[PDB]
Amino acid sequence: TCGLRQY
Amino acid sequence: IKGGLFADIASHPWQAAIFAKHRRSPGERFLCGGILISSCWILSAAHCFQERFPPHHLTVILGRTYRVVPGEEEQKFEVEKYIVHKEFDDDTYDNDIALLQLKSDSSRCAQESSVVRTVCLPPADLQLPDWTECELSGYGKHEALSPFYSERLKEAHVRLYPSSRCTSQHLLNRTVTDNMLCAGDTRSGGPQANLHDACQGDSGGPLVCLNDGRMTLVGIISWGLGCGQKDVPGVYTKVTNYLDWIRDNMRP
Ligand SMILES: N=C(N)c1ccc(C[C@@H]2CCCC[C@@H](Cc3ccc(C(=N)N)cc3)C2=O)cc1
Repeated sequence: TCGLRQY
Repeated sequence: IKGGLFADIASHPWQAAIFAKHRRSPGERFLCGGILISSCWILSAAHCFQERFPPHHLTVILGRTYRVVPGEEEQKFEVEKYIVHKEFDDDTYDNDIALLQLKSDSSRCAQESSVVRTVCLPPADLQLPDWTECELSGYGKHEALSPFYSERLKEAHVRLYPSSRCTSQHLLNRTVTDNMLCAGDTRSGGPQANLHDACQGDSGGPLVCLNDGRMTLVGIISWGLGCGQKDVPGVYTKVTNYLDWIRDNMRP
């Protein structure tokens, strides 16, 4: 969903 | 982005590259950055559209790490209609916000992926503590003095400035209104070569903070005086002030 990314 | 570091699109899936062309279609130039809020809607800065461009002459490219080098999993869309905030002022840049509707074949345009994702809009009551470190990204200049934009995506980190400190006085007498936000690197005497800051070309891009476990959009790179200038913060549009506007103008 929104606000998520890859770290 | 002045200072900062090179970043891969996957670290900021919500960054949009907006390109535009010229008379006779000789080539499409990088206009401004954008922020992906929903599948077919991306926000940007109203000032970027001061030349009144015909929508079909605006291309939003998602999932792209290098400014002009096409990405492995990018998504290019043409603009159907772009709404520019009516109360936007060209002198003061007050109300520097705009919406770009993406043209698609279905109800969905931008297909969420590992490199393409939306930013969570801020809650109406979002009150982030002064000096919280938020981050920004963009393909803009590394130096406001530079004649070139960034060949690749970059990210920087700025500290949110207290309300009081975001005043005309503190910004060389330019008009700072209640729709503006101030953030800027606050380091001195460190090991780094440049103060972190947005710059010409980053406009329309996102200033995002971590809120309730998710990256929340807080402001839109609007304007400033130079880039990475000692004791001068950068101005960003208060997205919270336009949550209402955003919801209202998102018409299919
Ligand atoms: N009086 C005003 N309200 C005013 C003052 C200057 C500008 C310059 C212009 C307007 C268009 C050209 C680029 C732009 C981009 C930019 C973005 C971020 C930063 C930063 N945080 N250092 C610097 C520059 C800018 O600030 C616009 C408006």
